[PDB]
Amino acid sequence: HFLEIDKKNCCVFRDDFIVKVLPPVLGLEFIFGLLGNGLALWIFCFHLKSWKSSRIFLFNLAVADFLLIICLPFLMDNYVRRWDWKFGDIPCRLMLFMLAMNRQGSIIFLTVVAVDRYFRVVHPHHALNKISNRTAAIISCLLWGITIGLTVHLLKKKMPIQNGGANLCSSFSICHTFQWHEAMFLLEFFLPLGIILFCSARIIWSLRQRQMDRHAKIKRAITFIMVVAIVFVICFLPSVVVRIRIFWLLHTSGTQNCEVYRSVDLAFFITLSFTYMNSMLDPVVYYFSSP
Ligand SMILES: O=C(O)c1cccnc1
Repeated sequence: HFLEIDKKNCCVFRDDFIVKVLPPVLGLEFIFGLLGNGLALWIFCFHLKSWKSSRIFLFNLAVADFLLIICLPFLMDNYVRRWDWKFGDIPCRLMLFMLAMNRQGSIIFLTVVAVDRYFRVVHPHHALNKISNRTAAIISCLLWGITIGLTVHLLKKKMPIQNGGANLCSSFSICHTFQWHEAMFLLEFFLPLGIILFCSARIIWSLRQRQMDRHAKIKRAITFIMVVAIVFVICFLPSVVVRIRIFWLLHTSGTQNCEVYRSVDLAFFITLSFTYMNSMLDPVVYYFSSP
């Protein structure tokens, strides 16, 4: 029906067919992501005898994805029990913060490795290519500071919203208002998408015009740059387009009738799982590749 949130008249339902498809999806995600991220972190922690900036950034990406998919199982249980998150108040804040901060970190580090590749390919002699490991550590800590600085507001709020008989633990909710959460999601998709697309296009154009693509290994690198672009789009475009659609019908129509939302809600959360695929799809493209 129509619920109520302070200063925000919201309406989010508990429709079925969300506990039969989403829990198995999240189970597969957690299994594969935990396995891949553990087998990736094993090399970095123990049997990697070198480092440098690019491996620093890949290690940070793996750390972010690892924390994300260890955060997954509680969210999986929350989906299983049909929005009945019966853990408390601190667990809600922690899980929402973990999910959002780790997604921001994954996206920011994807963008930064794309920019690193763009500098390494189009401007090989730029001073940013020759960057010290301490400088890389400072830059990565600064990036983590930027990531956290936009997300601590999920710790101040009372996340476990009690309504009717249920305890909602969802940061993504639809309300007749604009908050920094939705806007941050919008830029989270758009601006890194623009940077990644520009970097990939410039890399491809410079490599092809240099006519060095004839090498049997450059072709694999090009196809994996393309692959990383397409997987980024595949995991991030659906949820964002559903958010744009719900913004459109919220602006045009409003919240007078709450029954024009059901569909645009349900698939939304399903699309919301697509980005978690990135966590379980990053190891195959980023680390396990490039022999
Ligand atoms: O941040 C997320 O991905 C999220 C937020 C609320 C509910 N489910 C997932």
